[PDB]
Amino acid sequence: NVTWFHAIKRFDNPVLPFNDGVYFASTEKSNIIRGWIFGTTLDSKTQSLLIVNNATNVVIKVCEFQFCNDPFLGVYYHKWMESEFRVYSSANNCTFEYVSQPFLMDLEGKQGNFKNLREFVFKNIDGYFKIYSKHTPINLVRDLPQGFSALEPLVDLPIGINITRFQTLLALSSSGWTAGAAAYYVGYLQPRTFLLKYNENGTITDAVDCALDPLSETKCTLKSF
Amino acid sequence: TVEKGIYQTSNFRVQPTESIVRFPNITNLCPFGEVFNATRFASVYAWNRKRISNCVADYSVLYNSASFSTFKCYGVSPTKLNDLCFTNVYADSFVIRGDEVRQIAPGQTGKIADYNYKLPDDFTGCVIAWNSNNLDSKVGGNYNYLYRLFRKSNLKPFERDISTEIYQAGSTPCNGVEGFNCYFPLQSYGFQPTNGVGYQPYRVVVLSFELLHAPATVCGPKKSTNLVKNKCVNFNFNGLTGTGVLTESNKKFLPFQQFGRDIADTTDAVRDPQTLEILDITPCSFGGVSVITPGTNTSNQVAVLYQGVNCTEVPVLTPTWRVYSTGSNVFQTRAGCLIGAEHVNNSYECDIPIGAGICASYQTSQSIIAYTMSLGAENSVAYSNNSIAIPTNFTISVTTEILPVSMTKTSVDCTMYICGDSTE
Amino acid sequence: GAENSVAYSNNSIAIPTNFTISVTTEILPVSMTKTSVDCTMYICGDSTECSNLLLQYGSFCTQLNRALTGIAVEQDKNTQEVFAQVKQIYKTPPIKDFGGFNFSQILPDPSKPSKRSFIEDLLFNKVTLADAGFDIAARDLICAQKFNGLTVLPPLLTDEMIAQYTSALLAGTITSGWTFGAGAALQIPFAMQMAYRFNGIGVTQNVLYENQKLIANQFNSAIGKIQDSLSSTASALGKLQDVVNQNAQALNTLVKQLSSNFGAISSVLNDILSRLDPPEAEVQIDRLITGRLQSLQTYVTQQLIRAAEIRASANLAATKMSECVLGQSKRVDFCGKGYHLMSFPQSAPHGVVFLHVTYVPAQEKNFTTAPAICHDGKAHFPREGVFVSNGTHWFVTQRNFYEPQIITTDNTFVSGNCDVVIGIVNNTVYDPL
Amino acid sequence: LGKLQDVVNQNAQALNTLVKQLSSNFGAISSVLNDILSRLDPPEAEVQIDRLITGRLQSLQTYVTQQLIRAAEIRASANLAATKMSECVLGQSKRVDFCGKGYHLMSFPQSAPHGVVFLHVTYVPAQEKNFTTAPAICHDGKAHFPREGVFVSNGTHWFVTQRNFYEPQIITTDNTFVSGNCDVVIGIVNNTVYDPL
Amino acid sequence: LGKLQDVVNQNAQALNTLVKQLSSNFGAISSVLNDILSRLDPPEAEVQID
Ligand SMILES: *[C@@H]1O[C@H](CO)[C@@H](O[C@@H]2O[C@H](CO)[C@@H](O[C@@H]3O[C@H](CO)[C@@H](O)[C@H](O)[C@@H]3O)[C@H](O)[C@H]2NC(C)=O)[C@H](O)[C@H]1NC(C)=O
Ligand SMILES: *[C@@H]1O[C@H](CO)[C@@H](O[C@@H]2O[C@H](CO)[C@@H](O[C@H]3O[C@H](CO)[C@@H](O)[C@H](O)[C@@H]3O)[C@H](O)[C@H]2NC(C)=O)[C@H](O)[C@H]1NC(C)=O
Ligand SMILES: *[C@@H]1O[C@H](CO[C@@H]2O[C@@H](C)[C@@H](O)[C@@H](O)[C@@H]2O)[C@@H](O[C@@H]2O[C@H](CO)[C@@H](O)[C@H](O)[C@H]2NC(C)=O)[C@H](O)[C@H]1NC(C)=O
Ligand SMILES: *[C@@H]1O[C@H](CO)[C@@H](O[C@@H]2O[C@H](CO)[C@@H](O)[C@H](O)[C@H]2NC(C)=O)[C@H](O)[C@H]1NC(C)=O
Ligand SMILES: *[C@@H]1O[C@H](CO)[C@@H](O[C@@H]2O[C@H](CO)[C@@H](O)[C@H](O)[C@H]2NC(C)=O)[C@H](O)[C@H]1NC(C)=O
Ligand SMILES: *[C@@H]1O[C@H](CO)[C@@H](O[C@@H]2O[C@H](CO)[C@@H](O)[C@H](O)[C@H]2NC(C)=O)[C@H](O)[C@H]1NC(C)=O
Ligand SMILES: *[C@@H]1O[C@H](CO)[C@@H](O[C@@H]2O[C@H](CO)[C@@H](O)[C@H](O)[C@H]2NC(C)=O)[C@H](O)[C@H]1NC(C)=O
Ligand SMILES: *[C@@H]1O[C@H](CO)[C@@H](O)[C@H](O)[C@H]1NC(C)=O
Ligand SMILES: *[C@@H]1O[C@H](CO)[C@@H](O)[C@H](O)[C@H]1NC(C)=O
Ligand SMILES: *[C@@H]1O[C@H](CO)[C@@H](O)[C@H](O)[C@H]1NC(C)=O
Ligand SMILES: *[C@@H]1O[C@H](CO)[C@@H](O)[C@H](O)[C@H]1NC(C)=O
Repeated sequence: NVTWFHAIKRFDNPVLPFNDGVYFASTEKSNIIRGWIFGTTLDSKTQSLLIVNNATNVVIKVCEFQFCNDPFLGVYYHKWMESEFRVYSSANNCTFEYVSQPFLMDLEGKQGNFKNLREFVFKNIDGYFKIYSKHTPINLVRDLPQGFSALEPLVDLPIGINITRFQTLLALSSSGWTAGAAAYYVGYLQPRTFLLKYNENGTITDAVDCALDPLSETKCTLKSF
Repeated sequence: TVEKGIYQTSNFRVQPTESIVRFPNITNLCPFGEVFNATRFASVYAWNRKRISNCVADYSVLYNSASFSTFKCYGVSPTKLNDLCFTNVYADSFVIRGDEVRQIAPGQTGKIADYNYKLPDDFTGCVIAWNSNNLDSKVGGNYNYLYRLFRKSNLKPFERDISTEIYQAGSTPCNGVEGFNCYFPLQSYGFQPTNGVGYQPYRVVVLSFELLHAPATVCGPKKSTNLVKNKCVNFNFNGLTGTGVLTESNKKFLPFQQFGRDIADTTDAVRDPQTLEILDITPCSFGGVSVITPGTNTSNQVAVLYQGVNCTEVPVLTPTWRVYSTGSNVFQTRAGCLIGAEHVNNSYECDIPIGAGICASYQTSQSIIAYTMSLGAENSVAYSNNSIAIPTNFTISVTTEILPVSMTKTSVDCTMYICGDSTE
Repeated sequence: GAENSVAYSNNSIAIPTNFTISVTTEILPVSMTKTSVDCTMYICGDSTECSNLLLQYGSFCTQLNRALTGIAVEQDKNTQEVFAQVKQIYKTPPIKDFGGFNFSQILPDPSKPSKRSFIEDLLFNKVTLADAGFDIAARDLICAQKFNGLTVLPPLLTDEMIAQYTSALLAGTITSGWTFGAGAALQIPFAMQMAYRFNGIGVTQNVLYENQKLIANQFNSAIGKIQDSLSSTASALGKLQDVVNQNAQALNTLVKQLSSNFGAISSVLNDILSRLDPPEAEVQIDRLITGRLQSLQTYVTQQLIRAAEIRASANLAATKMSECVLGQSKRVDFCGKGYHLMSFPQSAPHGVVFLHVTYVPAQEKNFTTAPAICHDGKAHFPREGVFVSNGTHWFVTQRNFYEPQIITTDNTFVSGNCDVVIGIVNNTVYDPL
Repeated sequence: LGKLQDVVNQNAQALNTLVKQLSSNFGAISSVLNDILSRLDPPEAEVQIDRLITGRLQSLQTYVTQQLIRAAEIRASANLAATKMSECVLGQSKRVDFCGKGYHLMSFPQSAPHGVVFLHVTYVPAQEKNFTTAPAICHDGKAHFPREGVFVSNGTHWFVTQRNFYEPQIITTDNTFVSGNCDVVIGIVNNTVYDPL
Repeated sequence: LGKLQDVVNQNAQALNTLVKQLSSNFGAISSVLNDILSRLDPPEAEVQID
């Protein structure tokens, strides 16, 4: 089961618990939900992680920053226009800030054969926050497609704080408002044993979930595919 | 006296020619002065955890300073820290009552260990503690140091609690002002110079680094040496030490991949920290040493089989004798390097097995010869579709066959053998 | 199985009017890989502190090394016992005139670099290694286990030598019958040897001589069927494979056991030595020593038991070589199903295949039978055979191949009178004089 | 007598190693239990005594296991010896090489320390000679096959001989039996079969 | 049928011994895991359980 959130007035952007990591493959353009928040307070009380991953770079910023009830830029672009500014309410204090390479996702305006499956694995554990990522050129815009692809690590940060909740940051009055055609996926990670097939080059070509079904458990016990 | 045959003996192996060290190219010293001259150490419930990474740490000076009342390293020895390399270091500093200095150690329990500050069972690191009464104690009571005494549930290890919510052990939840069954969680210490030992404040700092689980960042001031490959040497890459031969490889290491492990959890490849290049690791050659000898009374000369190694290596050790390396009769059999025996084209019935069809025999002048054993004498039976051989005579043969039937009947007394006339 | 009621009766017999020559394959493990494990290297390689600590445990792994060395020597002994049954390397004549039998598929093939037969090459192809080359290696073993003090010793007899022994045995069998097993090889035409064999299972040799073409064709077709089966199916040699596999996994397990903490801070000994001082390092090193010594003892005990099993198999194989290949066996089902005629050996990786040739009666007919015949108040019993009747006339036939003959005084012998034998039947016994 | 000596030596070596194992510390302060008891009090002596107990118990386990394996192989050998006594001494064996090399005539047992010795008496043909041979003889359009033996010629005349010891005899209707005509046997040779009547 | 009975008996005996071996302390405070767990904290329960 993977929860599907409709990104928009109808802000389907609640504070979701961060139980043992999250999987964040999504299909949309302009990056809509560029930023993410991870903390236990998320109201400047604690140094809540605010990752950006904007079109420029992932500006990691773990600071005791205030997140308003609706911290969104409110840009009704292509309906590019702006309504207010609450993405960055105020930074009461801070703990650390890192800036990565000025990369750029494929958020740019393009639908075609939708190749913007930017599948991400945000895992927080043992005082660390890891951003394993991959980009897959899929052909279907409907719900997550069928296929296999191993996710490479992208950043590894020794933050050391405790987090018990997360949230997603939306940059996007109520009369005749066109609901944004954007959505994302939240999948949860739990402790499991996986049998991974390292091919000749060192890349995982396939995996077996040892608790999915009796056949997979047999494969795991025998150590064979 | 040794009978004719081949006998196993202590193995052989190539010893390392030299040693290698490869550490990150960093010179900045870690901010140990900052954490050891922090003007005001935080409270026990507010114990402050500073990070230390991307630096060079010289623990020798810290260990040599006598100002530290307690200096205890658990998973590591303080002398060895100068040659180890770590991923990151957490320097956690605070002030506590002297008596609690025992609750600090791993596996302990108490109000300190169950409300404010808790260590892990498997802690690996070093705890340092020194009295700071003169620094942070006043006659009137330096109540700036508090600790959490009330909490609904025990805190997890390395957990910090700052909320001032009024706990209520006896139900009746209040808030703000205290009252029935409910009181202020934080209690201030009576740190005064007049206080006796134990009650006086103590400044404590604990280093709880992790080990060998990520690209190492902070470690000791020992200079890296040059990299030499294609040779049996001792390597020390970011503290990972071992012995073997280095060589380039076509591996694909991820940007955050450093080591290549083996099925036996041994490193068969590494990444040089100074140059982001992948370097293969292989244990330099070893093997067993067999000695081929006829009857010691038949003669005293011998041959030697270094099994499992191509002989080219042997000129390029453990057996304590290198005299025979002169060679001129080294023979590279599929079973190893045979030294001291003459190879010959003639084939005879096997006398002393060597392996892979090679046998050694002591024959005429006298010398030990290695040869391909002969299975027997060739013979073409005179077969034709109208010829028969019929025996015109016979022999009555009497042969012997020996079969073991029984072995010695032995019995053991448990208590006598294990515990000779001992009641304990 | 299928229900079957035998048409049993107190005066009914079934006699085969035909036969088939069936060739069946029997695979027997003979040897196993000679693996040697070095105590000090395995428990702790190139570590002097640990070596000194292990020195306190006495002579445990001198015993372990001795046990492994004994197993390794026993493997060579097994191969020698099974295959070195012949003291002369017999070879067949260039002309393969064997009465229509032709053994090209089991005789050595000169063209190939290894003088193995076609079927021997099939057998060597079917069995495939599991981990890495033990062999066709032109360099170091190149295996994972090699990293940790484990070595593999080559067998004393090369595969080519085993093939030479097999070819010598086969040439002796097909050019001299069983004589070479009891002394000097005495040549005999192969058809005459087959006549001997037929006479050994109770059928007269005229049966062979009058069916020589058919018998040769049946034998050739059986050999062709064997080669086709070996080429097609995959699990034919499982037995041999199993042995290999078992050893492999055992070794793997042993190697993997070096990754266990055994309660120490780390499974890596170098990490313990680097991180910890000698006094405290001794505790962790002792935990590791205990664990690894236990693992190695478990390995050696398993290996001893497996070696005993393989030695039992090799003794059985040597007995089969002596009794089915070097002679004709009357023991039922010892050399295949049917009446044993001869067996041919083929060498397989770490084992031996036996091609057992057997005579199997094929087309039975029902006849009325009597234990004796009454002629003139005398009871006649067959000298060698049985009395049958198609329904109106009585004949004497050999009991393994219907060949009716007139009942004469030469066919039978007289004993007593008619009054004592139960089931006797009157009939005339013809006197040739 | 290498086999009996080998079993004796193996047993002696196992016992010697078991006794030697009593000199090992196994990590204790000393290998002498009395010294540990006299040098330390119970609470600290217990750890050293436990080390020694573990080591000695492991030694006993190893000795008993190898003893069981040796007993298994010795039982296999004794079963083989009993079968040899039953089949080679109490009778005549047609099993090839089971009671010596050659055709087995008889066997005699002798007792040896911890084992048995069989003196196998066998018959081995000695001096072979060549002969032209035929599967059958054609006499009057009838094929004659030897009742027991083989037809052999020395160049001009054909005889029938027992096929294990050269003893030529005239081919007669008592030496042979008839089966069919001469058109089907391959290698049949024309010669005269002598009728004694 | 003693030869058969022996086999049966031996197996039973072995199994019995195995089961009986669960009543040995082996130097621990007690032979019951639950007692050790319910009486001691992880640091010492680990030694006894080992
Ligand atoms: C053994 O048997 C006889 C020995 O005499 C030989 O075979 C037969 O030899 C006779 C000649 O003596 C053949 O008869 C001839 O036939 C031709 C053609 O019909 C005819 O023109 C001649 O006048 C003469 O009658 C006979 O065909 C031949 N075969 C048979 C079956 O009788 C020979 O030495 C040996 N043959 C065999 C089958 O063992
Ligand atoms: C079958 O082989 C027999 C050998 O076991 C053989 O008996 C041997 O016969 C020779 C020849 O008579 C004897 O040799 C004697 O005579 C020669 C010639 O004068 C001397 O050079 C010898 O020294 C000896 O005096 C052997 O002594 C005798 N062996 C035995 C054990 O008695 C038979 O003769 C052979 N049978 C046939 C038919 O050839
Ligand atoms: C031979 O057996 C038949 C019985 O019939 C079959 O016998 C076997 C050959 C086999 O085919 C079985 O499955 C059958 O039971 C005896 O009697 C014959 O029976 C059949 C009918 O069952 C009948 O038609 C025949 O006439 C019977 N007689 C024959 C075949 O001769 C028969 O008696 C047995 N032969 C002799 C010589 O006794
Ligand atoms: C011996 O038997 C083999 C196989 O039964 C025969 O070999 C075949 O020979 C033909 C040509 O004669 C080839 O085309 C086939 O490819 C061969 N196949 C095999 C499996 O050998 C051989 O001819 C026989 N020899 C005699 C003399 O009959
Ligand atoms: C049983 O066998 C006899 C002899 O083989 C058979 O009798 C012969 O039958 C054939 C034709 O069927 C005749 O040409 C012969 O002359 C007969 N010989 C005698 C001596 O009579 C008899 O027919 C057989 N019985 C059955 C039921 O087949
Ligand atoms: C074989 O068995 C049959 C029965 O199946 C016996 O048949 C008997 O035959 C005699 C005359 O031949 C009759 O008087 C009996 O009544 C028959 N018995 C039955 C039960 O029908 C036959 O006698 C037996 N023959 C032998 C030799 O035992
Ligand atoms: C087999 O032959 C004998 C003798 O020819 C038969 O016995 C005769 O039987 C008849 C009729 O019962 C008697 O009258 C004779 O006195 C008997 N003579 C003798 C010498 O016993 C016998 O019956 C025959 N068997 C069968 C089955 O018919
Ligand atoms: C080691 O030196 C190289 C070049 O001299 C440099 O690129 C590298 O950054 C240095 N190591 C570290 C950890 O910076
Ligand atoms: C504190 O500072 C003094 C001088 O500024 C220095 O000598 C001392 O080593 C420092 N304490 C540390 C490094 O623990
Ligand atoms: C070995 O030779 C010596 C001669 O120096 C001799 O005394 C001894 O008996 C011989 N031993 C054997 C086993 O041949
Ligand atoms: C074997 O003979 C060849 C010549 O055919 C010779 O070169 C070689 O040296 C001989 N073998 C040895 C060991 O000398």
